[PDB]
Amino acid sequence: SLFNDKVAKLLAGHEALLMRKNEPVEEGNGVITRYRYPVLTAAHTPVFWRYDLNEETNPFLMERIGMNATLNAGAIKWDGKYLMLVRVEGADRKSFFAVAESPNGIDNFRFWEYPVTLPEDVVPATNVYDMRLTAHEDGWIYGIFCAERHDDNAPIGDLSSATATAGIARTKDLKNWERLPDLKTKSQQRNVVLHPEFVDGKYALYTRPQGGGIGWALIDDITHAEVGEEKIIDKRYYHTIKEVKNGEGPHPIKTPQGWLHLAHGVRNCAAGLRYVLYMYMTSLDDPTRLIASPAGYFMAPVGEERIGDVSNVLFSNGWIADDDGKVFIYYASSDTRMHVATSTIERLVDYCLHTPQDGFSSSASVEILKNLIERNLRLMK
Amino acid sequence: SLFNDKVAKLLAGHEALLMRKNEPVEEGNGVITRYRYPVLTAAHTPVFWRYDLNEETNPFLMERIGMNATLNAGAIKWDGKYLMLVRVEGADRKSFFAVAESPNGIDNFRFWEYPVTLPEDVVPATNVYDMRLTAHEDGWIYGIFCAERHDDNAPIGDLSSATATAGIARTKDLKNWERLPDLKTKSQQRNVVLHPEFVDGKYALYTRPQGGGIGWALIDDITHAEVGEEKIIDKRYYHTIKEVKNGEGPHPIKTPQGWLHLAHGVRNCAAGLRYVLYMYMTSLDDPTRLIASPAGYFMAPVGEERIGDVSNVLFSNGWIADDDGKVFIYYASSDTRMHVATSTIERLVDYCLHTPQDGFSSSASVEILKNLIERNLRLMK
Amino acid sequence: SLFNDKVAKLLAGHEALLMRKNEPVEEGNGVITRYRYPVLTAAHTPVFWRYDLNEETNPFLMERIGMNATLNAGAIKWDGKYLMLVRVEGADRKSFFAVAESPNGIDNFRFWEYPVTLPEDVVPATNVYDMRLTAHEDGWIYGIFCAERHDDNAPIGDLSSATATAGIARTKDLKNWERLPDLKTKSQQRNVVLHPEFVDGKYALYTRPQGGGIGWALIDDITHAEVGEEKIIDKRYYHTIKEVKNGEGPHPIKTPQGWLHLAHGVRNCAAGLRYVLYMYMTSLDDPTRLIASPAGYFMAPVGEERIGDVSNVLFSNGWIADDDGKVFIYYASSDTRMHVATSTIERLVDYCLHTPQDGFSSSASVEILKNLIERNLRLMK
Amino acid sequence: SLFNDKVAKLLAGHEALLMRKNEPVEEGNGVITRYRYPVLTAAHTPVFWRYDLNEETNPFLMERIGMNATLNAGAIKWDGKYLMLVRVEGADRKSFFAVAESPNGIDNFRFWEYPVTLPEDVVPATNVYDMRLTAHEDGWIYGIFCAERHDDNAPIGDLSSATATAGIARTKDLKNWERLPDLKTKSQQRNVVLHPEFVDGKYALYTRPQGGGIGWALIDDITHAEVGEEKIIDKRYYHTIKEVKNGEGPHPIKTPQGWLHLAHGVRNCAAGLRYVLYMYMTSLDDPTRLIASPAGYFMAPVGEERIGDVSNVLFSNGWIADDDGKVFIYYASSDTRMHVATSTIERLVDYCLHTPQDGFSSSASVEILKNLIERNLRLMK
Amino acid sequence: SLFNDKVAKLLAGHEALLMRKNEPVEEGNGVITRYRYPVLTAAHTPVFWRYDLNEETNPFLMERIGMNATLNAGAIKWDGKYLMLVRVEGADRKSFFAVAESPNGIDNFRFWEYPVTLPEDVVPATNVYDMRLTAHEDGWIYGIFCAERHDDNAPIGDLSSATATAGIARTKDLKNWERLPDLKTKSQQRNVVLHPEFVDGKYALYTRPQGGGIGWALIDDITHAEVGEEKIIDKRYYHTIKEVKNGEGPHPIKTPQGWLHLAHGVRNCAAGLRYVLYMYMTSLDDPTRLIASPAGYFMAPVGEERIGDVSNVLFSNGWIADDDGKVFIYYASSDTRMHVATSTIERLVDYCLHTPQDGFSSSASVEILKNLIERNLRLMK
Repeated sequence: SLFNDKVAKLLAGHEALLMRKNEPVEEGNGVITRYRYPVLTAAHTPVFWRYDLNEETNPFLMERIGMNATLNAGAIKWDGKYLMLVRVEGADRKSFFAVAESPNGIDNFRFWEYPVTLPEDVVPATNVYDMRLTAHEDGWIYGIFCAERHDDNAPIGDLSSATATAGIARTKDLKNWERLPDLKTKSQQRNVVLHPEFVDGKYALYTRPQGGGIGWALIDDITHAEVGEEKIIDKRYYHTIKEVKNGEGPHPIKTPQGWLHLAHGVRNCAAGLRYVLYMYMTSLDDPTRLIASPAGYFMAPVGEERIGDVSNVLFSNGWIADDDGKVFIYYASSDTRMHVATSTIERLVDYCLHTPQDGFSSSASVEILKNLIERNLRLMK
Repeated sequence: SLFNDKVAKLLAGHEALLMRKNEPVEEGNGVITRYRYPVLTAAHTPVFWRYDLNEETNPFLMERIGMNATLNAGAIKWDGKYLMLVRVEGADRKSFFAVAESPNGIDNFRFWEYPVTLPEDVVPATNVYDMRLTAHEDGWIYGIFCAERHDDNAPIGDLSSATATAGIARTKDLKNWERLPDLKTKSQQRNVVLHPEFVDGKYALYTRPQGGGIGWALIDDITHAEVGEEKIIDKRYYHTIKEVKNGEGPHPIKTPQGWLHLAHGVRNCAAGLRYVLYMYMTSLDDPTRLIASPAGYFMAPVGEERIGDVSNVLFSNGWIADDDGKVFIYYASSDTRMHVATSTIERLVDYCLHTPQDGFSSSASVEILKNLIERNLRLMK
Repeated sequence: SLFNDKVAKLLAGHEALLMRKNEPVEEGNGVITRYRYPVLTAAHTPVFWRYDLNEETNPFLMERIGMNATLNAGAIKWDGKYLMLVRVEGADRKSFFAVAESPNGIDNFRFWEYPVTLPEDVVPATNVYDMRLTAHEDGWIYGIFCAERHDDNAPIGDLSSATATAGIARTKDLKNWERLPDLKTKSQQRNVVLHPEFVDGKYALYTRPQGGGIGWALIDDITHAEVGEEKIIDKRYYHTIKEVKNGEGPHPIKTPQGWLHLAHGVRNCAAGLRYVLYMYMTSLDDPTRLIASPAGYFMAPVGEERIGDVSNVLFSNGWIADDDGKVFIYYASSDTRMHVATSTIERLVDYCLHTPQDGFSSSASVEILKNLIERNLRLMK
Repeated sequence: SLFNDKVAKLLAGHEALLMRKNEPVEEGNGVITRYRYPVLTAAHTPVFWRYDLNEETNPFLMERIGMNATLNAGAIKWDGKYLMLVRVEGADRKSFFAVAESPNGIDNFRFWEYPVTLPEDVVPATNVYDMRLTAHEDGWIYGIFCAERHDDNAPIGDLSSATATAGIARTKDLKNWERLPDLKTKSQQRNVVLHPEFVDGKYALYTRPQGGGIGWALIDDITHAEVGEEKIIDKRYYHTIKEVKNGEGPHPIKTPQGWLHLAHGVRNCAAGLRYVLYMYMTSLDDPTRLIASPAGYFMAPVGEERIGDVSNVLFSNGWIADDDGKVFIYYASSDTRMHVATSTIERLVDYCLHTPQDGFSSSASVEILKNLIERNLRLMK
Repeated sequence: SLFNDKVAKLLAGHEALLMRKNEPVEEGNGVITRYRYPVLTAAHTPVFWRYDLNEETNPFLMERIGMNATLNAGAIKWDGKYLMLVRVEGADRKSFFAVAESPNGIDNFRFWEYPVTLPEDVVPATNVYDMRLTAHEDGWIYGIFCAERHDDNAPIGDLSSATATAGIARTKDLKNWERLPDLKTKSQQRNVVLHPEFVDGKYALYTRPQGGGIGWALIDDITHAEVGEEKIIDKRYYHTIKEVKNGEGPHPIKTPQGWLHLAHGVRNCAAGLRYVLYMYMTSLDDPTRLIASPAGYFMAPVGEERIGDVSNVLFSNGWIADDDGKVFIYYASSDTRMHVATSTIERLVDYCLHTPQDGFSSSASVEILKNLIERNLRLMK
């Protein structure tokens, strides 16, 4: 029948998209390798999420639930597979979480048939987004996320003012989730991330109070989490890529040289807010102590990445490092699609350690550059 | 001569562009079909609008009047032809109206040789734009549009503050237009649209006071139009595609199931304001009563649509429904170019009736999705 | 070795990019001709600016200093060569100046091996940008630029508020620069440009106080420059391409018909600020007196130009006119890359003189258009 | 499992290829419409024809039986479907027959899971090819094909000299085939085709003895087929597209205006033999009598059709005419792949009836052309 | 200097071409992997082979010696590099030999600055071509090639009749070559190839007398080479890919399973002669005894390979097998350009051993196919 042929074609076209082999982009900077195709787009959501496949109830075979974007995803290496904890935004402008898994980490990501069911905390949330997964040494996988609500105290007709808390859930299977109480805090918090080890026998959170920058907060009890003392670890600075805002991405990776961090930085321009990624390192002995601050951005929007629902944005709240040192960086572009970039622990550490630090002025930048040119011209002689 | 050959080539290249056959995009959602090419761009304006073709007065053969964009167009089925009432914006940043006609509704749109001459109302307007055409049962074609003026009461050096009224003109031929008095109103009005039938023996306007949403106002005399009582029909809602603003597009289409509406909704993001299209239905018995509110957006910017003078925008103030049920939706992208999308009355009604309503939260969205997945997995067994 | 082969390939790929022949875009308006490729991108900076080429110190061969953009460039015809004074922005978000030279003016631009070393004035600057070069009749080449500093008087956590002065440097070789004192002024100044001739035996600056528009200021002593009397030459106007801001681009070109100017104009839209280029002419007898104001924009973003770090922007602070009348216009798109467009003095003068002036309303625009259509239809008879 | 993922990708890529929607080629001559994609290629053969899918016996997952080409196909409308009787050539250079079916006639052709099993005649054949299907009024489907054997008369070392008979098989289901005795004949026969009606109560064959052209032979008993008298119906002519050889393609279509034929014509050139398609018509009253001989070729190799294993060839032995007059022409290009072209009975009859006949010389061709030009120029005034 | 810039651009474009990274073709049959780009083309010859770079003697900078094709190349692993012994054909239609080397075997092949100087034998040759290199156990590298001369027996006016001998040269450095006497033989020989081991204490040649197929001849003294007894190892067969001619390609690779051979097979068609590659294996114990004859062709012209000076041809006289079993197959397409395809010894042996043998008829091919289908469908259940 015409209907059944149409359903067959949707399924076949979908499988072809899902199985497409990704290819590295040859042109790169030696630090990261980009890939030709996104790892996930709205079109990667299953056909049976969007269409009602029953001819009786959907004779025109049209989509009943539109999917708009797949973005800002957490990530975890899980039972030999590479998993994203995807933020999926529907046509209805709400986001929900959904696991997608790949055997190799650069392609063939497929969504689990059901997305994530996340119980509400005592106060219901309107939107939830941007989950960072942490396999904590206490044996749980934590998901720390943003739970946003309308600010019910706003001028009449203001339907845009919102508040947001750090949501905390934990799971041992990524299917059955327990919702712990939202983080208690004096300042608004976003980009809250769980450090994977106890510090002074306490849970440690990366925070972003709103604000000096990315903060560090020790938490006695994750099941009754409340920020007391808060210490800024990485600061915003005038005329850097992290002038207006910054925030931790995924939880850092432990290396013999220190904690390796991936964050985002914001500045304002004539087109709005511009988001790029940057890296920094902190000490193993004292994770609150910066030991590497390479200048500038680590990644910024290139090509297709520049354009989407919220253009001029790269964002990451997920990456995976394999035992062999290979690193898979999962980053959204323009709040619309997910990409992968690959590097190694050794390369990322070298990049952090030997990219000159920002001296904070045109003159300082020129002098660092002139020094490198001078060394190179001597060599090329 | 070299000059005459150059003129010949401009004309021939122009005819080739105008006559290009459009092709549907195969990949779609079953609700609407997009097309490969815009129906109108600035390059579609006639050569004799832009160049002085006289070698005596333009020996270099350069354009004397630049055309920048063709956008937010009204539409009407007219004497067997498919017509857009185009908003054409010159290089000078002023807009004017111009009729363009096509024999088939998806391509070969050509501008009438002269654009629209629209008399001023008592108070002259600086810019006029976004006309909605209504073949009213009183036998006139009305054009309701935005007439914008500088707010002559602004801080010194403020050359941006403006006010805008609903302009009302009517015609029986689309060439000779009578300008009626601007709509009198307490609130600023934009996106004002004439309903094509008398209601309680009065003219009925869709309004957008600035604001709760899209309003309904009965008008005793269209030749002395003044808003008295105003009733909101479709509301803005927090964390939907219509959070910050919304507005009626073209006048709705009457179906046996009710009035079928096309509107735009706005939200703010890091890149500015984001405009998408959405649909809703109201009752035949009481056009002020909503009977269908499918969740989310109906159309959002895809691909080339995402980019233009005002990126991240879809807008529509025109569509045509033929007697056979075929619907032609004329929509601008990014304030730069006009596109067509096609559907049918039956499909648009089904989309409005069976796309689940927005339950207004991530949890609600997940539950609707999980229900559809469950039905589908059972079927696919 | 693998390393040496990798270095060889970087160098060879770089030379191939640098030597690529540009091609004109056939489709144009008869005023300017665009070209297929940018004249400069971040990828045009030398390999030895970005990589440490020593295997001992960079065994992974990764970039040590990222280059982000090449934009808003000055320009000068210099010893038979076509030179841009490029604003180069590093990954660190600081800009510095660098000379790039081409034998033909449309391609094969190559950076001088070292960028520009510019001494600080008494008060150090954080960022310097957008230099306009003027070969003044006093025998110096002046560079007038923007020197930006953080406004150290801002609310706590405000790391974005800044001030900016007009920096003044001069040189006779473009390598050794003398820094004169920053321009003293009551209003903030940007887009300050040196007129190439003494006027009433004084230095003359184009200014942009922040503001009525582009101003004119006579300066007794360029080595102790201070604005006293200031006169607006070209005004901002409501609902034009220069509504919110405007500013002089490069210094004007002298023609027998008057001074030929290139400027930028800004308006606000839903996507942010939109920058286009426009032209005007002033009198030889009195350079403060406008004699030509063609309506609208001269150039606006087309295609690839629309997208970049700061989208929806064209900017120019440099052009070259050869003795034969050929004009090379160097313009940035989207704060990301440099382009060239070509015309002639005769064509640019004709464009300024015979593009109708803006009558400032939709009605006025329609009437000018209807007049041209009428002339053309008569001719085409 | 890497292997299982690999098999899954093979099947998925194959289904995507099979299901691809064909699209009409816009540019045409008003007689036939070509399509963007072939209807069949070697890649269309089932994955399970080529690969051993068992990891135990094929751990490297390589092809065990290469498929080289899908060409010269018969065709039949069968149980509401559009069927090709494909000549499939393996890498081993032998051809075999296989049914492929499509729901619509222009795409989604899929091979039946098993190819055709054809019993040998008394003398076994080395290669069998080019089957023409005829649903005869006697209630059988006949396939008349070429059965080729090495020539025993050949000298030692001559492994190329071959002979061919017309094979005759019949079936009621296209799965179980009865092989009747090879056509007995004094001359070598190829391109033998069964007319679908008895004529004078006898079976009628189109023949091609080798040679005046396409012949007509009445046969008393198809189960003991032997040509006696043969009449030439369509002749070869010096300096036409059918100079060296010609041959009937599929059996002709009956129209109210006569029998509509499709054939191939051959000429020799510097690159070898060049094959094109041509048409002619014969009388209903006397199918041996020509009633239309449009000049020249009907179709010749265009674009991708020009190249293959045997370049510069179009060949057809299959077409389908639906009740509504729509015609689907299945033609191979360059002995490599199968294409479809569409027309209607009315258009094909008009083409045959009103394309001027070949007057056989440059001067005659010029006179026909000048007469048409004269008519058109008079019209265009 | 315009000239010097032009020379610099020639060298830069050439280095870019030479250094281009090759990429594997994704779609393959599991036996061999093709690559996106040729390894060599006429354009790969050094700029200084073609242009006179002296402005005094070549002021227009045009080519003084055109290069037409790079084809039928021998190959050898040499001092850790991958070398082709290229047949380079000039515009003058003579071929000569030239070494080209690559660090990796799939790209970055570069010609040695001088081509091969090969001393004539007693009777000078007009053209020399198609060299097979054999690193023989006697410690020499032999090149056995074709040496062609005009046939003196030809009639006046016949300038095409030619004769060919097997040329024999040897070297220890691929620069200084010793020419041994041409192979003495009763029949014309071509595709003569030296086996790399003594057999019964004698040199062993693969021969192709003209003709039963590929022959085997033991030679006492390679410095006075004369064929006595010849045994045919691989035969031509009617209606296979090796019907008209066949010939050994490069010398075979020794594997634990036997000698692995690569050869070419020829058949005639309407477009001329069609050349494909095929494989066979012979016994280690007795290299004259066939132990594997996979049916059909191993590789045939695909895509761009189909077209060139002599279309419809693949040809190979060179391949390299590394210690790790990786195999690089160097094959010309259409006598015009050189390609690489990769496999492994294990895969090639499996291909030869488990591709069913040719049963020599359509019915046999069908039976082999139906057996595989049956196995797969049972599996797929």
